Amino acid sequence: NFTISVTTEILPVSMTKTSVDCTMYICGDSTECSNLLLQYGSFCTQLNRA
Amino acid sequence: IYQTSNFRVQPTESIVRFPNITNLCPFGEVFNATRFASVYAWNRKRISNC
Ligand SMILES: *[C@@H]1O[C@H](CO)[C@@H](O)[C@H](O)[C@H]1NC(C)=O
Ligand SMILES: *[C@@H]1O[C@H](CO)[C@@H](O)[C@H](O)[C@H]1NC(C)=O
Ligand SMILES: *[C@@H]1O[C@H](CO)[C@@H](O)[C@H](O)[C@H]1NC(C)=O
Repeated sequence: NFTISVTTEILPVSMTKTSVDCTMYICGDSTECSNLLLQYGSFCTQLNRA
Repeated sequence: IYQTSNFRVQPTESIVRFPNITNLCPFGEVFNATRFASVYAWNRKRISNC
């Protein structure tokens, strides 16, 4: 004799696709710190692109 | 699709507010004073609400 036992198999597909502004997070929309941040490297593009 | 920049909306005027008092702080006479406290016993002066 046999049987059927349907079972659940759960698989993640998509973690919540987050996006973080490069300079809004780091600088609170100011004038001197924005220039100081751009004085750093191309991290605004790097992090946002990743 | 390309996220170019942020959208930080500029302010439209300025607002300043303060304690609604007109008292002055007794500073000038302290420097003018010939009478003066000691150093091994320096004086304290709780200036407030002015
Ligand atoms: C086999 O198992 C099922 C499960 O309940 C049952 O309904 C059926 O009668 C069984 N077959 C026999 C021949 O006993
Ligand atoms: C606060 O200041 C305003 C403007 O000087 C005045 O009209 C008002 O009466 C003041 N109120 C208090 C509680 O000091
Ligand atoms: C008293 O002190 C104030 C504040 O330091 C100064 O502006 C003023 O010139 C002083 N007065 C005299 C006579 O030195």
